[PDB]
Amino acid sequence: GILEHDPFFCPPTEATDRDFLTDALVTLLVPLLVALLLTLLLAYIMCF
Amino acid sequence: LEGESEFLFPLYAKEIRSRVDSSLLLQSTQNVTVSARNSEGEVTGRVKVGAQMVEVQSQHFQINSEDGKPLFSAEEQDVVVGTGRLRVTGPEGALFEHSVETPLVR
Amino acid sequence: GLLRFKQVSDMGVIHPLYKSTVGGRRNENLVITGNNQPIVFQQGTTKLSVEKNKTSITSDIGMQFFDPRTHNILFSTDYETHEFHLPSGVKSLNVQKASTERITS
Amino acid sequence: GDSEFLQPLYAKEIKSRPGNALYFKSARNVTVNILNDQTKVLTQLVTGPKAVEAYGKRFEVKTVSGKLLFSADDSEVVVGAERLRVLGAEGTVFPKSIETPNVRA
Ligand SMILES: *[C@@H]1O[C@H](CO)[C@@H](O[C@@H]2O[C@H](CO)[C@@H](O[C@@H]3O[C@H](CO)[C@@H](O)[C@H](O)[C@@H]3O)[C@H](O)[C@H]2NC(C)=O)[C@H](O)[C@H]1NC(C)=O
Ligand SMILES: *[C@@H]1O[C@H](CO)[C@@H](O[C@@H]2O[C@H](CO)[C@@H](O[C@@H]3O[C@H](CO)[C@@H](O)[C@H](O)[C@@H]3O)[C@H](O)[C@H]2NC(C)=O)[C@H](O)[C@H]1NC(C)=O
Ligand SMILES: *[C@@H]1O[C@H](CO)[C@@H](O[C@@H]2O[C@H](CO)[C@@H](O)[C@H](O)[C@H]2NC(C)=O)[C@H](O)[C@H]1NC(C)=O
Ligand SMILES: *[C@@H]1O[C@H](CO)[C@@H](O)[C@H](O)[C@H]1NC(C)=O
Repeated sequence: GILEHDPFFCPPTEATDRDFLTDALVTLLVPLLVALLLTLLLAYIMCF
Repeated sequence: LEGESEFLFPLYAKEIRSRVDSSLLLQSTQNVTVSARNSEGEVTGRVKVGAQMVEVQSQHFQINSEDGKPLFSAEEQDVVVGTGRLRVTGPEGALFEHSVETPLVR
Repeated sequence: GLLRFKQVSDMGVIHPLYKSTVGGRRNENLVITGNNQPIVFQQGTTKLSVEKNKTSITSDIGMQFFDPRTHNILFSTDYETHEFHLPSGVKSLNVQKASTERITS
Repeated sequence: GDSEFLQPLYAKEIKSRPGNALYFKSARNVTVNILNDQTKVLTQLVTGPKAVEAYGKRFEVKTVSGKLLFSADDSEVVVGAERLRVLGAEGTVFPKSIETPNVRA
C-alpha cells in the first residue's frame, strides 16, 4: 500500500531561535568600552 | 505584497488562507496532487486532479452529511448507500435477472 | 539559509518554480481555508471546486476511485467501460423502466 | 531557500509554470475547509492517510457541458448511468418500495 517514496519532503525541525544575546553583548561591550576609555582620555587631557 | 512572488525550494507553511474578496484558485498544467503520510512518513492516500479525470487513491472513500451522518461509502468490501434511496436517470432503466421483492410499487 | 516568517503574511500571487512543493509544517497538519469564498483546483478543463453547500467536480470523464493495494477500480464514473453494480443498503429505487420478471411481496 | 510560515499565510492565486506540476504534501492530513462570516465550518474535505472523506450539503459530478453523472445529496443518490444491471441469482429485496413509470417483462 505504498505509492511514492519522494525522499525530499523534509520539514524544518524544532529549530529554536539563535541566541542573539552573545553577539549583542559583544557589539554593545566594544563601543561601551571604547566610550569609557574616551571619557577617561577626555578627563586626563582636559583637566591636566 | 503587490504583484507576483516567485518561490524556489519547498514552502513549509502552517495554514494557507484565502482573501476575503476573492476565491483562492490553485492551478497547474500537468496535474494537481494532494498527498498524505502515515506515522512512517509514507504516502498511502492521495487525490490527483489529472488531465481528464480526478483520481482518488485510498483505502476507504466516504461521503458524509454536514452533521456527520454517512451518505455513501466505497471500500474493498462493497459499496454502501446509507441515505436509503437510489435513483438511476438512464433511459434504459434497470434490468433485473430473476425476481424483485417489495411491498409497494409507486 | 531558512527564512522563518512570524507574522500574518499576504504573499498575493505565488509562483512556484522548481523543487517548490507546498507542504505542511513538522508533523501537525496542512489546513487550507477559504474565508467565505470557494476553493477551486484546476487543470486545463478539469476542476474540483469546494464552494458553499455543494462540492462540485467538472471533467469530461468524471471521478474514479481505486484501491492502491490491489489496483482495481472500486468505483468509476466511466459507466460505458465500467458497468454499475447495485450498492447494498438501498431501501427504495427510482428507475425509468424496470425490465423485471416477477414482483412479489 | 526553504521558507517556513508560523502564521496563517494569505494568497490570491497559486499558479504553476508551464511544464511544472503543482504538489501539496503533509505529514498527518490535508484538510480543506470553508467558513462563513461567523466562521463555522460548512463544507469540508479531508484527505486522510487511509480515508478520503467529503462533508457538506451536496456532492455532485458533472460533465463540462453539464450532466449529473453522480450526486449524493441528503435525500437521494442520483446516478447518471444509462443502464443499471442487477446480476443476482436468487433475487433482490427492496424493503421500502420501487418507483417506476413502466414495468416490462
Ligand atoms: C504529475 O505530473 C508530473 C509532471 O507531468 C509527473 O512527474 C513526472 O513523472 C514521470 C514518471 O516518473 C517522470 O518521468 C521520468 O522520471 C524519472 C525520475 O528519475 C527520470 O529519471 C526520467 O528521465 C523521466 O523524466 C517525469 O520526469 C516527471 N516530471 C517532473 C516534472 O517531475 C507526475 O508523475 C504526475 N503524477 C501523477 C500521479 O501522474
Ligand atoms: C486525520 O484524518 C483522519 C481521517 O479523517 C482522522 O482519523 C479519523 O478521525 C475521526 C475523528 O476522531 C475518527 O472518528 C471517530 O471514530 C470513533 C470510533 O472509532 C468515534 O468514537 C469518534 O467519536 C469519532 O467519530 C475516525 O475513526 C478516524 N479514522 C481513522 C483513525 O482511521 C484523524 O483524526 C485526523 N487527524 C488529525 C490530527 O486531524
Ligand atoms: C449555496 O447556498 C447559498 C446560500 O443559501 C445560495 O445562495 C443563494 O443563491 C440564490 C440564487 O443565486 C439567491 O436567490 C439567494 O438569495 C442566495 N442565498 C443567500 C443566503 O444569499 C447558493 O445559491 C447555494 N449554491 C447552490 C449551487 O445552490
Ligand atoms: C532540528 O534541528 C536541530 C539542529 O540544530 C536539531 O538539534 C534538532 O534535534 C532538530 N529537531 C528535530 C525534531 O529533529
